[PDB]
Amino acid sequence: WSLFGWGKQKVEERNKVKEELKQSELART
Amino acid sequence: RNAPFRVGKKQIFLPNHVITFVRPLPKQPPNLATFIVPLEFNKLDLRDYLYHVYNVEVTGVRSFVNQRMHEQRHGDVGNWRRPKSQKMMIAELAKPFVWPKPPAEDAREAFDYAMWKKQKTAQEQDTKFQGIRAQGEVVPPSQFEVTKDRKAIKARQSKFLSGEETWAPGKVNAFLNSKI
Amino acid sequence: PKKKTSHMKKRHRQMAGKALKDVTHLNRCPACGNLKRMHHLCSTCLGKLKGFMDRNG
Amino acid sequence: STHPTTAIPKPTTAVLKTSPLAEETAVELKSPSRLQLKSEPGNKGNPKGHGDRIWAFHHIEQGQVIYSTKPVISHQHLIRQQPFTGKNLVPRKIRKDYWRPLAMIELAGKDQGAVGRSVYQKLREFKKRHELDWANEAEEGRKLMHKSKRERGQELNDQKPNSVADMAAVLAGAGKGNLMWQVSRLVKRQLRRATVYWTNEQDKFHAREWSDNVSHEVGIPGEAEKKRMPIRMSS
Amino acid sequence: MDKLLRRVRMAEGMVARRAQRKNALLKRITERKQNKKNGEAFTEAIQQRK
Amino acid sequence: EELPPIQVDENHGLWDFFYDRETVAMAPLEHTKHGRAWTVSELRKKSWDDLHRLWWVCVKERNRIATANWERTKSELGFGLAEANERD
Amino acid sequence: TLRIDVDEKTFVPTLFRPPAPQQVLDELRNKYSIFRTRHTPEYIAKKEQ
Amino acid sequence: GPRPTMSGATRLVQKRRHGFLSRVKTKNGQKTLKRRLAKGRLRLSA
Amino acid sequence: ERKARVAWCGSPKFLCIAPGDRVVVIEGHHKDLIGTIEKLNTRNMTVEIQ
Amino acid sequence: GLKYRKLRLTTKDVNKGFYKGNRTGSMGTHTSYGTYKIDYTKVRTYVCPDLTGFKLTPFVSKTIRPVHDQFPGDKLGPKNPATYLARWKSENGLD
RNA sequence: AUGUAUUAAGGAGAGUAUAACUUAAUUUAUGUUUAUGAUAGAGGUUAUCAACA
RNA sequence: UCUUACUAUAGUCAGGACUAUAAAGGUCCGAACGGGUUAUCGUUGCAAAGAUAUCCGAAGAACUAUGGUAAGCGAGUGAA
RNA sequence: GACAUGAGUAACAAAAAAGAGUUUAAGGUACCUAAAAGGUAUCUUAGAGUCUCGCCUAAAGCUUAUGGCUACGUCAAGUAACGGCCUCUAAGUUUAUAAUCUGAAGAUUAUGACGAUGAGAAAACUUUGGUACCAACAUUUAAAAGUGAAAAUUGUGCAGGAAGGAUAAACCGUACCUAGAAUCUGAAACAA
Ligand SMILES: [K+]
Ligand SMILES: [Mg+2]
Ligand SMILES: [Mg+2]
Ligand SMILES: [Mg+2]
Ligand SMILES: [Mg+2]
Ligand SMILES: [Mg+2]
Ligand SMILES: [Mg+2]
Ligand SMILES: [Mg+2]
Ligand SMILES: [Mg+2]
Ligand SMILES: [Mg+2]
Ligand SMILES: [Mg+2]
Ligand SMILES: [Mg+2]
Ligand SMILES: [Mg+2]
Ligand SMILES: [Mg+2]
Ligand SMILES: [Mg+2]
Ligand SMILES: [Mg+2]
Ligand SMILES: [Mg+2]
Ligand SMILES: [Mg+2]
Ligand SMILES: [Mg+2]
Ligand SMILES: [Mg+2]
Ligand SMILES: [Mg+2]
Ligand SMILES: [Mg+2]
Ligand SMILES: [Mg+2]
Ligand SMILES: [Mg+2]
Ligand SMILES: [Mg+2]
Ligand SMILES: [Zn+2]
Repeated sequence: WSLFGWGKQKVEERNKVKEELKQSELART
Repeated sequence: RNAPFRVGKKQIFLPNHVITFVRPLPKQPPNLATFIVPLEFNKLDLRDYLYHVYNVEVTGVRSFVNQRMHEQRHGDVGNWRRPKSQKMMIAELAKPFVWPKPPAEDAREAFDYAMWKKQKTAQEQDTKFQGIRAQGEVVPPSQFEVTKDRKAIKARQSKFLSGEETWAPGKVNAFLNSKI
Repeated sequence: PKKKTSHMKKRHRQMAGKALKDVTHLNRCPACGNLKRMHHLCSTCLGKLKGFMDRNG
Repeated sequence: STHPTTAIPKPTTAVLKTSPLAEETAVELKSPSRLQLKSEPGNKGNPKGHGDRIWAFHHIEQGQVIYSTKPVISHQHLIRQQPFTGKNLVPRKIRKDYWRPLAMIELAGKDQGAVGRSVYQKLREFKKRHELDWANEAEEGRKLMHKSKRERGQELNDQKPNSVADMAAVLAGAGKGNLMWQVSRLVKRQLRRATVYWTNEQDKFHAREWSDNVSHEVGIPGEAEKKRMPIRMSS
Repeated sequence: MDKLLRRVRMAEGMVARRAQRKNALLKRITERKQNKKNGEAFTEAIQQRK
Repeated sequence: EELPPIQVDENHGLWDFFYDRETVAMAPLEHTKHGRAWTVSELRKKSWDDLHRLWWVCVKERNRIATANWERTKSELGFGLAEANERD
Repeated sequence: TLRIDVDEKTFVPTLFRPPAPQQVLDELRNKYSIFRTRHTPEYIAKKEQ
Repeated sequence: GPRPTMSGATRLVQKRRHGFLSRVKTKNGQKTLKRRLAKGRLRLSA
Repeated sequence: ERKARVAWCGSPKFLCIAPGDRVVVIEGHHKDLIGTIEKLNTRNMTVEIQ
Repeated sequence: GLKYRKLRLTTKDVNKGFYKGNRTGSMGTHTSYGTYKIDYTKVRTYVCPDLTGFKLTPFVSKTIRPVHDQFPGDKLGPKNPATYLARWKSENGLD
């Protein structure tokens, strides 16, 4: 995830990267 | 069917122009509408275009050209050139038109303003750091914003010193089969 | 200059008696106990008292 | 030398509270003038018709205002009514594409021009005390003293809202010795009738309150001929 | 007309030759910028190995 | 900034430049909810009156996109440009 | 667009009048382009002359 | 020594003396353009 | 490099491996690990095994 | 006299008779008095039809997958003048 | 650098899906062979998962 | 686009004094402007020709601006 | 090409000049406080402003040019309160035409075209040759007076002072800088 390749994406692509970090945080607990 | 003005004769059926309606300036009256138009547009064209396409009568038109800065073809490399200029047109409307007020930063969540603001801040810091370097200077270590790694090493420092935690040697620095 | 100065003679000129002198004229503030310079006011208590006399007077 | 006032509460001669600092209303700080106690003062030493109408022009982008006795303005009005507010902020001339009529004040009496010349005086004097001696906007309202000399000068040019409030005050009796009063001295006094024509109905709301002797109309004579339609609120 | 066809074929070749010169240059500018971006990942793996 | 607002006509021609009459731009999630472009094969079955009318429907749509792109940046609403480039 | 409107056929060829106003053909292609391959019989005749 | 010979210089003289039309319309100017064109210059004049 | 990453499963434009296939790792620390493909990126020719 | 002089001259850089238009088109003629008379035969108008009741939009639902036309055994499939004529006789023979 | 083959007018400006090139800036069709090729799925922007003519 | 001469179109010269003139003078004192007499400073200078004072002309063979013409076998221009 | 020496040296001195408060944003420290946060004070970076003092001032001020590696939301039918474009021409230019001359290139004369530093109707509504001329100098003149322009009147001196044409609102320019305090030329943030 690059700083510049983060705004040139759609919220669809950006929301999936947030969902991936969410499931990763749940697995750590 | 009768326009308030005198229409031309050269008919254009499939125009490829893109007209942009921009927000007015703060102190401008509500009877002034500003548009970004093609550089080949003329005052007569805007009058006809607004009436026959949007049904908007105008009493007068103002036009000014905005020049673009001279730049190198590839930013920092290449020959020096100048992009095409921008043309803005301000039409005097017969009926006033008022723009809505921009949403508040708390209501822009439909656009993901939170994530957009974080990225914008990081881009601003990056251009500021480059400006300091462009001046032939650097940020001293005393002014580095303490990151999360620094805040974590200061918390442990207080635990070992206070006696809450007993220091022990590392166990994940290297995976040796000897384990000694 | 007629010749390039050698490493021995330039180090002499830079180090012999040019060492930074340690400041030993230090004591503690009587109001907070922080380290300060002798015969000088505490910079911490100065600003704090300077502001205390600005709110209530 | 110069003597600046302070933003303290003071009494008003008008029948309204032109400012939140106004203490009282319709206060007589001086006996009536020679023409105040006159049912019909006339233009004794002025041209025929001069004073029956008073025009106000404003910059539609920056807010600079100019008062005129004729339906047009000239280069004199700009040199004599616009003080220095900063560099690149005072225009070197009048540009026809930026200056438009703001309002026109018409008195009921069609031959009492002296009443208008007085209303004109109070308007220009009030404007001078808005560009200079603006103590009521230093720490309150626009907070001109909390701004930079650049932003401060840009806000001193925006005299349009202040000008509209001056009209509501001058037409309500503001000023010492203004001929909008009519003392009978049988002692009963009242205000004279007037009509304000606006190009923008919304501009008349810069004044928090208008007097009962003024009627509002839309459209200034001469604008419809220039294909300049007025701005109405109710559409 | 035979002479009008040669006029079009000649023009089609000039524009095709111009596009190839620009495309060839652009392909090298993007390959240099991309290889430099991938080098950041190589440098990391090399620093971690040492 | 405290005057009574004027009543702007509801059927004003300039309202066709806006997607939403409160936020000039449309939310990215709703801006992507669109189909695909017409295929030449599908357009071969339309008359000049339809292709003439359909053309202008695409012009006013493009003008609506450009108007939203400009306000979204000036007002700093957030993301949505990538979603608009596909729609355009 | 609704499927019923996409599949609707409305084009009927014509022979005595062009499919669209003749003025439209000037907006589709450039009349003075050096890439024009379809010329009028008068133009070709003048070239041969 | 060098002198400030470009002080007070105008761009109307640059176009007249070194502009494109000053060269395509002369016999010696055509050579200049053809020489610079052979070398690959982008700026053929002014 | 793309053609080499799929040399064993055809060509980049004729790819005979799809998401949903069970694969086995044959390189790195996690060799002999069997998993199911979740997504497949054809630009870099990489695969995700959750 | 340095780098800036080498850039292309623009109308915003100089005065004294340097006029350069933006290809807007001639809408009339100049006079000897310094004015301009507009020729409305050169002025252009934009023919926008009535879009009331028009059901077509610039998008087609993705449930209808894209498909190209087929013309087996016809090299000039969609550009065949015979198919245009043969299709004309059957559909519209009058005009 | 030499040799072989083919060909016989060259550049620039600005703009554009930043591999895609001309305001249509990723047009629309035909034939053949498609892993024994060429040299019984998924995928129309999550695109261009096809080369030749 | 520096500079020399010429050319076309324009512009500028506080105030005072003498002289036959209200206006006729390569007249006088003296700013602007234009010169660069003398001295000092500076000399890797603020400056590859500057600073300070002093000095000279300042209605003329004057000064200035925007254009134009004339230069490199033969020499353009030159109060030299 | 890299890196030494001189050297942590010279220099940061246009004979205007500074002093003490206040405040915004971001960040760094210390304390309060250990529920994060917040508060108090201080420092760094980037700004703003108040009181006092001084310097410039027929400028180091304001408005605009030539120009511009400063920056692109700079808005005009025309006059008042505007230039260009456009019409007309000067000095000149001409790979235009004709004639002529000429080792080629080319040159000459005429005509045409182009060419401002000049001339171009009206408007606070508007569309012949001293019967002269608009070079210098002087004089007189918008009637309450004075002063400065414009234009005209009259006259003076010799050095004897253009050309030509006429007489319902497009397009281009409009931002900022003017050299003592961040922008033009001087290799540059230069005492010119
Ligand atoms: K010859
Ligand atoms: Mg304009
Ligand atoms: Mg300006
Ligand atoms: Mg086209
Ligand atoms: Mg073609
Ligand atoms: Mg020399
Ligand atoms: Mg010069
Ligand atoms: Mg400029
Ligand atoms: Mg300029
Ligand atoms: Mg010209
Ligand atoms: Mg010269
Ligand atoms: Mg003399
Ligand atoms: Mg010395
Ligand atoms: Mg003498
Ligand atoms: Mg003298
Ligand atoms: Mg030494
Ligand atoms: Mg020393
Ligand atoms: Mg020193
Ligand atoms: Mg802090
Ligand atoms: Mg004009
Ligand atoms: Mg001419
Ligand atoms: Mg001129
Ligand atoms: Mg100076
Ligand atoms: Mg400089
Ligand atoms: Mg300087
Ligand atoms: Zn202390």
